[PDB]
Amino acid sequence: SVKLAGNSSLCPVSGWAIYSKDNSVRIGSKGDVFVIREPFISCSPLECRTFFLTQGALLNDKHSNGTIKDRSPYRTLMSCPIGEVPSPYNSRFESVAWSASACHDGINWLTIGISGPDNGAVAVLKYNGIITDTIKSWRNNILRTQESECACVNGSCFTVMTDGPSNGQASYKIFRIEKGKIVKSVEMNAPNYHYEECSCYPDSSEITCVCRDNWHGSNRPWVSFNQNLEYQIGYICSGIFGDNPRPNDKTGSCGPVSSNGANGVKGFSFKYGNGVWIGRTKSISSRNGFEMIWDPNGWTGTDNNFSIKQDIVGINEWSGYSGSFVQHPELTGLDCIRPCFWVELIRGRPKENTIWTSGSSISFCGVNSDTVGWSWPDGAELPFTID
Amino acid sequence: SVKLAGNSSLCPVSGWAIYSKDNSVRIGSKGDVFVIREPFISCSPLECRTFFLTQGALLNDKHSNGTIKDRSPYRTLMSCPIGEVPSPYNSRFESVAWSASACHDGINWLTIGISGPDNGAVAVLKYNGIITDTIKSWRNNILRTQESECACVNGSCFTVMTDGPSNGQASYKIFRIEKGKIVKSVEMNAPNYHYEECSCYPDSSEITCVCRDNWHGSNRPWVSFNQNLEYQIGYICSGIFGDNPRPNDKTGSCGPVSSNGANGVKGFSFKYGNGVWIGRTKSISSRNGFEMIWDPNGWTGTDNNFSIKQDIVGINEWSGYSGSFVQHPELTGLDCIRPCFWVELIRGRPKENTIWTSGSSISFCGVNSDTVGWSWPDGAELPFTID
Amino acid sequence: SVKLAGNSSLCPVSGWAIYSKDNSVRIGSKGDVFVIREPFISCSPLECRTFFLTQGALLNDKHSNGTIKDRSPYRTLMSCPIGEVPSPYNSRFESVAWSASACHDGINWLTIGISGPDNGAVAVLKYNGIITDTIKSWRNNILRTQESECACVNGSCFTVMTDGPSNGQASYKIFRIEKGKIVKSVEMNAPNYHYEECSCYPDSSEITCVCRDNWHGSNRPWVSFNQNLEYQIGYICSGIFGDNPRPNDKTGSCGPVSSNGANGVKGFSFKYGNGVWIGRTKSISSRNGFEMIWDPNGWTGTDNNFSIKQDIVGINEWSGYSGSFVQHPELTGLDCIRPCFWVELIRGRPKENTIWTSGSSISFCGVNSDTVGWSWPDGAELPFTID
Amino acid sequence: SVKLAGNSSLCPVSGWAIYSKDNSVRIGSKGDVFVIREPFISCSPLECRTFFLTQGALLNDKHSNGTIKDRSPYRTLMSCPIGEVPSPYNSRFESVAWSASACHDGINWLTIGISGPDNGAVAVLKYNGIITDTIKSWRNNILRTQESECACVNGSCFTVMTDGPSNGQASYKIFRIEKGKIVKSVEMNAPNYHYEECSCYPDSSEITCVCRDNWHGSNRPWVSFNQNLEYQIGYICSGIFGDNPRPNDKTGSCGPVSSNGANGVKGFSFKYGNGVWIGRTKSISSRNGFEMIWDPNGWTGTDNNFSIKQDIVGINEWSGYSGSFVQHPELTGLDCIRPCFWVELIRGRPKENTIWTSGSSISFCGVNSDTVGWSWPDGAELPFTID
Ligand SMILES: *[C@@H]1O[C@H](CO)[C@@H](O[C@@H]2O[C@H](CO)[C@@H](O[C@@H]3O[C@H](CO)[C@@H](O)[C@H](O[C@H]4O[C@H](CO)[C@@H](O)[C@H](O)[C@@H]4O)[C@@H]3O)[C@H](O)[C@H]2NC(C)=O)[C@H](O)[C@H]1NC(C)=O
Ligand SMILES: *[C@@H]1O[C@H](CO)[C@@H](O[C@@H]2O[C@H](CO)[C@@H](O[C@@H]3O[C@H](CO)[C@@H](O)[C@H](O[C@H]4O[C@H](CO)[C@@H](O)[C@H](O)[C@@H]4O)[C@@H]3O)[C@H](O)[C@H]2NC(C)=O)[C@H](O)[C@H]1NC(C)=O
Ligand SMILES: *[C@@H]1O[C@H](CO)[C@@H](O[C@@H]2O[C@H](CO)[C@@H](O[C@@H]3O[C@H](CO)[C@@H](O)[C@H](O)[C@@H]3O)[C@H](O)[C@H]2NC(C)=O)[C@H](O)[C@H]1NC(C)=O
Ligand SMILES: *[C@@H]1O[C@H](CO)[C@@H](O[C@@H]2O[C@H](CO)[C@@H](O[C@@H]3O[C@H](CO)[C@@H](O)[C@H](O)[C@@H]3O)[C@H](O)[C@H]2NC(C)=O)[C@H](O)[C@H]1NC(C)=O
Ligand SMILES: *[C@@H]1O[C@H](CO)[C@@H](O[C@@H]2O[C@H](CO)[C@@H](O)[C@H](O)[C@H]2NC(C)=O)[C@H](O)[C@H]1NC(C)=O
Ligand SMILES: *[C@@H]1O[C@H](CO)[C@@H](O[C@@H]2O[C@H](CO)[C@@H](O)[C@H](O)[C@H]2NC(C)=O)[C@H](O)[C@H]1NC(C)=O
Ligand SMILES: *[C@@H]1O[C@H](CO)[C@@H](O[C@@H]2O[C@H](CO)[C@@H](O)[C@H](O)[C@H]2NC(C)=O)[C@H](O)[C@H]1NC(C)=O
Ligand SMILES: *[C@@H]1O[C@H](CO)[C@@H](O[C@@H]2O[C@H](CO)[C@@H](O)[C@H](O)[C@H]2NC(C)=O)[C@H](O)[C@H]1NC(C)=O
Ligand SMILES: CCC(CC)O[C@@H]1C=C(P(=O)(O)OC)C[C@H](N)[C@H]1NC(C)=O
Ligand SMILES: CCC(CC)O[C@@H]1C=C(P(=O)(O)OC)C[C@H](N)[C@H]1NC(C)=O
Ligand SMILES: CCC(CC)O[C@@H]1C=C(P(=O)(O)OC)C[C@H](N)[C@H]1NC(C)=O
Ligand SMILES: CCC(CC)O[C@@H]1C=C(P(=O)(O)OC)C[C@H](N)[C@H]1NC(C)=O
Ligand SMILES: *[C@@H]1O[C@H](CO)[C@@H](O)[C@H](O)[C@H]1NC(C)=O
Ligand SMILES: *[C@@H]1O[C@H](CO)[C@@H](O)[C@H](O)[C@H]1NC(C)=O
Ligand SMILES: *[C@@H]1O[C@H](CO)[C@@H](O)[C@H](O)[C@H]1NC(C)=O
Ligand SMILES: *[C@@H]1O[C@H](CO)[C@@H](O)[C@H](O)[C@H]1NC(C)=O
Ligand SMILES: [Ca+2]
Ligand SMILES: [Ca+2]
Ligand SMILES: [Ca+2]
Ligand SMILES: [Ca+2]
Ligand SMILES: [Ca+2]
Ligand SMILES: [Ca+2]
Ligand SMILES: [Ca+2]
Ligand SMILES: [Ca+2]
Repeated sequence: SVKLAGNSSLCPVSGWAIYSKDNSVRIGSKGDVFVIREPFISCSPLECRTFFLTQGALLNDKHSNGTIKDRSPYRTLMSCPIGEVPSPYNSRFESVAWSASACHDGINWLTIGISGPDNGAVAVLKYNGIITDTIKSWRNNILRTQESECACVNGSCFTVMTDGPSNGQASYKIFRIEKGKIVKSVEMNAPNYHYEECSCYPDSSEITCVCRDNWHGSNRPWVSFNQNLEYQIGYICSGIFGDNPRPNDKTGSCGPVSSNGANGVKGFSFKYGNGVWIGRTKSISSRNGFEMIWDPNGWTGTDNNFSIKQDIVGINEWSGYSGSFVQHPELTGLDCIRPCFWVELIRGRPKENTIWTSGSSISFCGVNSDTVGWSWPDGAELPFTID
Repeated sequence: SVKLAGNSSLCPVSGWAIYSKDNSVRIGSKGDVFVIREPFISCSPLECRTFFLTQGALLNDKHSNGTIKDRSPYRTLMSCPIGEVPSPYNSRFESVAWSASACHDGINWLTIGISGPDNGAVAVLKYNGIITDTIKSWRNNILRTQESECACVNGSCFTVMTDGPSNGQASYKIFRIEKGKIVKSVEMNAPNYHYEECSCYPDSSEITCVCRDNWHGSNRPWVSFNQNLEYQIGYICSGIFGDNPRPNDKTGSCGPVSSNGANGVKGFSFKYGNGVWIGRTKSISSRNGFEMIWDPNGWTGTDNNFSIKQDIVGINEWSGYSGSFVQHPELTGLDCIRPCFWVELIRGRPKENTIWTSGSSISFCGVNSDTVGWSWPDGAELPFTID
Repeated sequence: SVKLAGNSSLCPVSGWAIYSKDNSVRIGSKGDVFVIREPFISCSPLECRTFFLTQGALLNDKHSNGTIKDRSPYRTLMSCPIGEVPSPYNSRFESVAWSASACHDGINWLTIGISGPDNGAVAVLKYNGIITDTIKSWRNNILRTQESECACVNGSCFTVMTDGPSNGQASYKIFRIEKGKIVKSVEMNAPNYHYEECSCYPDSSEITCVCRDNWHGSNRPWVSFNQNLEYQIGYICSGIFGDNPRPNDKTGSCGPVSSNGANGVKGFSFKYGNGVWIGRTKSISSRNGFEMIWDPNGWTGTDNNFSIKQDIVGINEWSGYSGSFVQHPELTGLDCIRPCFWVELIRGRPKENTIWTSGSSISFCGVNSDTVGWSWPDGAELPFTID
Repeated sequence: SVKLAGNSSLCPVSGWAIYSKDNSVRIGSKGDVFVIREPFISCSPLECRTFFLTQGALLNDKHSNGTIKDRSPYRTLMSCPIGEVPSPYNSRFESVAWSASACHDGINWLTIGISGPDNGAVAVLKYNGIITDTIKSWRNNILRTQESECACVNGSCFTVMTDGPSNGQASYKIFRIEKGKIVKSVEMNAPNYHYEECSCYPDSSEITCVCRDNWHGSNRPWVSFNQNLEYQIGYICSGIFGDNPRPNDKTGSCGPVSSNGANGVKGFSFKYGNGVWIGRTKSISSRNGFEMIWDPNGWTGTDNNFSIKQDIVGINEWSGYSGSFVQHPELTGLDCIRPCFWVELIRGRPKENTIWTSGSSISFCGVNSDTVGWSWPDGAELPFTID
């Protein structure tokens, strides 16, 4: 058992090979599958797991009623092996949580689960399943975190939390954590920026996070930092806008793009020099479809030209959240940190006539060998018996 | 593999961070979840488990009928990982039992399961799943035990059993067990005291148990003892009365408080010098709500002043049994024994219009970092289909 | 990993402590539990398992129809941890079989599964899940075996198979097996004897089997032998008759007792010198109830006096097959081979108005500490929804 | 952990002993069992697993509708232990796939899963669950592979893929793979031959594959090759025609037998010098029955004489695909590579009046001890509730 180094660069990639699909909603029409949202993937040196926030209910049961609701005392962070359906019969219990993160440092799992009231929520940190720290709301307004993996470098792991308005200026903090204990934190000095639900990854010993501006940006904000929490901030400049909703692609901005900027969806992007791999919905206005775009000057350049598009989910199918996950050389035997991603395929409310809201998932890993675009949607037939 | 020392002191704590929630009843509306009551938590050096007394039936099935009944030949002691629902598909079989205790000495699990007739019940002791001892009823009147974890120090584990009336003077014995063999027992000389369902924990090489007086006390009795079974006895003095039912808080007594003293609920408290952390229901008359109170002179003082109250379950929600569990330094890496606790959330009979009685659980661990009060109730919608 | 020695004596025992109960039929009213019969228990140096013959169907499903039928191409030998319900989600696949045995030699599991047609059935032997040998029917008339554990001594394991009439003289062979290969066999020269479904155990390096005479005996036949297959044969002499059906107890015989001698039930007994522990039904005529009787001269003496009776299942409850299993000193750390037993609690046809037949189980281990009689019956409420 | 040698010869065998039966369809009438087709078996040095292509749905649920369809984005390659039903609660996720192969080199599992559109499908190769390579369609017409195990020799594993028409000349390639990376491939020069769904096994350091001609052959084509991919090609000469459909047995051909040659079923055969063990359906026109035939000159001789026939599934019962699998000396301790085989028992469409298509399985291993013919069919009663 050895700590992940995290000092190699992100592997450069030409396209995305399909890695998993769980078919959760299809299966849960009969089987005992949790109602879940906010799923994400994270890997140890030996395996990759799907983490998710349950609603303490199963699909096609009456207790799935009203699961559009985000925060309750019933929600729990749990995990299962990647590509398996999240069931009570195969899921590890992690934490009581309505917002979460998790990541493996090479030795043990760090889990962060936030529960409690909106006006004083508390993040519970566990290392190897034992409580190691807590941190309470500092603005008394829905303390919340990534909904995807934290990122680890040489025994220290890193995340971002937000507290404050989801429709205005809020407060954003970066944390360094070692063996589940917070050792350092800093508040980002980011007036006029908005950060939610960061997708953070390690690359050459430093952390890069691509987040969601829910206030006034249809491009994605980013924050990057070293192990000392010395940070930089910006927005992705590309006119290939990354949030949902958004406008049609046009000349972008290196600050927040106000057009269609309110509200958003969790997402991710991978930075390679001045270029970027952008994952986004296909629809500008709704959580439909998914695609990967390689824009070789899109981190810093404002044009709407790009070089590669790969289809992931068709424009007439439901998509949802997405996030980064990485596979370190300790797991793969490669000489670089492999980028992967997942997509949550959200079914039910508000778009469909059900009593419930739940998701399934798909995931892909970056390669330099041949790939293909297609559509790998959820596939369940709604409504269900319970509806 | 090394025996737990049990020689450090209980960690002082300022509040309780949420540790687990299983949502058993909500899930069992559809999933295959045991009807259970008398759950408890206990940990090895490697993991924490939920133990429970099944009724040999599943939720929402006809065999759940009449499960208000306490003792039958179908009841079994089983266990699963903490925070997972108790199912036939994830639960380990421990013993045939309608009353139980269990605890890990650092090397193997000790389980104690009592079955047989009311007039001659027998406790079957297992160490690593192999029968190692038995002990038969000595008063021929429902031999019974903790319904929570036993306590271990340097290779010896300790428990309390009762035999006799539940509504008058009974007989109470303390046992020392090594590798699942009873090596010593003493009968407590406690005229006018009543002991049921003890919550026992180790602290500085000695055992403290806080129990239920079902005869004539609305405060909780205690017994504490060393490894040689040299004991002391008393009642918690605080006017913050700990049992349910009880009177409104007023001046307490260091002997049994007769007002509303008959009947009771299993509970716990943690002694720190002259102070006590009291877990109790919020209602004085019914098993509703739950709260933690820090009363810095409440072990020996009779006033009803306290310093800290932390809400756990709201006053309008069902609660039930509660108990201590500990995490030893061998599990945590700390230099003290960490106090935790669980609460059983009882659903169904007698208070609700069902054919069945079952519970879910929540648990918390003591910390000195920030925490918050809230309500984490059961959340199932009764009655069920079967009712 | 070391071979079981099997050279110590059977531990002497004063009574029987309850060890497991699975509640299979009760649970299977809702859960996904196999229709099974012919269950048995067997242990390795690390764990004990329940083996059983499925009918390739679940309880409360239409495919449970007609499971009174003994032999089909759907029946499989499977196993699960002792006291858990036999489900597709927790059961290991062992062999395709409508008659079986299994036992652990200290290194790996031997399983013997007989399938094929009545006129040419083939026993498939597996060691560690790999086919190691076969043996085909030699009388072309339902080759069949123990339905309980084989017995192992110093790397060799032993069983008995029968081929021929179940209502007349048949042929009975003893086998020595090493690493799943038959190394020696002998045909028992037993004119006028009938052997079915032997319960065999090791004791002081030699094997003792107590079996079922289905032709003309209401006492039980026995065969004993050393590792070279040098055997002796007899019947239990006690007037405490061991088979079901049987007459009322009276003066017995050291040969087959013809009164009520046709038909029978699988059972067991443990020999201690001239004495015997007899497990039997409570009813003389039907598979109802169960009890343990210690008769200190019953192996060789024909009187109907006995010293100890312990109740196991009440006379108004359904019982069924029973069998021996042992726990070797390699598992327990004792200096003797511990006797245990199981009882199959058969529900459904022919006695009850269902489409199906299935069982649950209970088990006990012998001790010298205090025990108690009670009734631990199946407890399911028949008929079921499917009926 | 050591690479399989693969250098011993195939064990000569006189008959087939039954190894497994899962009863998947019978069980899935109630239990949570995947709709599957294209199952196969493959073994490591420690265990044997059943691999299968799920339809992302469970039996007796509405999402099983339309599962006659071969390729969709919901199909996944998963695996479970041999003889267990494929459930979400016991199955390991392997790959997103509508055509597959897998095999263990002695160190880790290689899985090959093909997904994407018909005009540009991509095979994703994983080694120990990590993507290690991809290969894209080279004829843009349903890139596809074995549906049974690949074959490994001294750290290299070997498979065959096809791209092009299923009813005319297509393109066939052989691949050598090391640690999940393609290191060599060659296109077979096989004008007028047709290769689909190869069953490939190792024998004396070389690979023999027996496949399906779906274009114009009712005998089976074969390809054999060394580690350098130097190959030979032919058709099985025996007048005991191996495909389904086929004509009645008559004089065969060493090239494709045109009579009833169009269409086909996946199958296998084992070469021993000039002789062959042929597994085939009993019906010439439909997927019914199964039998093993030993034809001692059938690899190169055109007569329809044979020496041994062993029944496996009766002529009036449904069969389906079949394939080889092997057990290497590293698993068995033998001095030769043991041949086994599986049979898929297909239920539902097109032959039966259901909304769905799924299968169960049986498997057998070759021995030289006594065996017997019988019928071990699927046994489910169709239609189901959902139909
Ligand atoms: C859970 O357990 C409860 C309690 O047993 C059970 O409710 C009971 O159901 C039974 C059957 O419906 C009821 O018993 C009947 O009561 C009526 C009077 O209300 C009697 O007339 C009936 O007797 C007649 O019918 C019998 C059968 O034909 C004859 O044997 C008899 O001589 C009479 O002709 C019968 O006793 C009982 O009233 C209820 N009790 C309640 C609701 O309190 C409940 O159904 C169980 N639920 C499940 C899911 O298992
Ligand atoms: C499995 O899949 C099959 C195939 O889809 C499915 O069977 C089909 O069910 C549908 C719904 O019952 C049927 O479609 C209907 O067909 C009738 C004629 O027979 C039409 O009149 C119907 O159209 C009217 O109703 C619609 C809804 O109100 C309107 O949109 C429409 O304009 C019309 O007013 C409708 O098309 C179809 O006939 C069957 N096909 C069969 C049986 O072959 C089956 O139910 C599925 N089963 C499960 C369990 O999923
Ligand atoms: C990865 O993290 C490890 C921590 O496990 C880093 O190693 C540590 O580096 C620090 C800073 O130089 C060392 O601190 C030193 O402490 C000693 C006394 O204990 C003092 O004499 C020195 O002046 C200094 O302050 C620490 O010893 C060292 N520990 C170990 C176990 O190596 C490591 O440098 C990090 N690697 C990278 C590439 O960032
Ligand atoms: C338990 O079984 C073991 C087998 O693993 C027994 O040990 C074996 O005993 C036999 C018989 O005496 C020995 O056979 C000898 O073979 C050698 C040549 O290999 C020959 O020179 C001798 O004349 C004799 O025939 C065998 O060596 C021996 N093997 C081992 C590994 O010990 C053991 O005796 C059994 N124990 C009991 C208590 O029954
Ligand atoms: C990335 O981190 C690794 C692991 O610490 C570094 O490799 C070690 O470097 C030191 C000093 O050169 C050696 O003593 C160790 O033996 C190396 N370990 C291994 C496993 O190779 C490596 O230098 C770093 N890579 C960079 C900066 O590119
Ligand atoms: C608690 O028990 C521990 C463990 O036995 C004691 O530590 C051991 O005691 C002596 C030192 O006094 C040494 O021989 C051992 O090496 C110690 N073991 C370890 C693991 O440190 C310890 O002294 C006791 N604690 C207190 C507070 O008295
Ligand atoms: C039962 O078998 C055991 C295990 O083989 C015997 O114990 C061994 O005996 C030999 C010869 O005396 C010693 O060399 C070994 O060291 C012993 N092993 C152990 C683990 O003690 C034992 O003698 C036999 N018991 C009898 C006959 O009562
Ligand atoms: C099959 O391969 C095995 C394993 O590599 C060969 O055995 C090895 O080869 C030589 C002996 O000729 C030794 O260097 C190794 O120690 C052998 N290993 C083992 C485990 O025995 C073997 O020669 C080959 N078999 C045949 C039939 O050619
Ligand atoms: C803007 C980010 C936060 C602010 C509280 O809100 C999130 C949005 C979503 P969304 O998918 O956009 O809602 C439809 C669902 C998430 N659980 C919710 N986070 C929590 C903690 O409530
Ligand atoms: C007072 C202590 C004992 C005396 C026998 O009784 C207990 C009380 C309850 P309670 O939750 O208070 O009942 C509603 C449930 C328990 N299983 C029951 N223990 C057994 C062994 O029967
Ligand atoms: C006499 C022993 C044999 C002769 C074939 O028969 C057994 C009897 C019973 P029983 O419980 O008595 O039937 C109600 C069920 C068993 N499976 C059956 N063994 C097989 C292989 O068929
Ligand atoms: C001829 C070989 C291929 C050509 C595409 O077709 C296969 C045939 C069948 P079959 O069982 O014969 O259909 C009833 C089921 C298979 N999944 C299907 N392979 C895929 C990849 O589609
Ligand atoms: C869903 O919840 C609402 C609010 O409690 C309730 O009134 C309604 O009946 C529920 N609907 C279903 C279908 O369960
Ligand atoms: C702990 O137990 C051992 C017996 O194994 C004994 O020797 C030792 O003195 C005990 N230690 C303490 C601190 O009581
Ligand atoms: C049971 O099986 C018989 C014989 O096939 C059949 O005719 C009958 O309808 C079945 N009954 C039920 C309740 O499934
Ligand atoms: C097996 O592979 C190794 C490469 O690791 C090679 O050195 C060796 O010569 C090969 N052995 C045979 C028998 O082909
Ligand atoms: Ca936005
Ligand atoms: Ca650009
Ligand atoms: Ca009281
Ligand atoms: Ca006070
Ligand atoms: Ca008889
Ligand atoms: Ca006698
Ligand atoms: Ca053909
Ligand atoms: Ca021939």
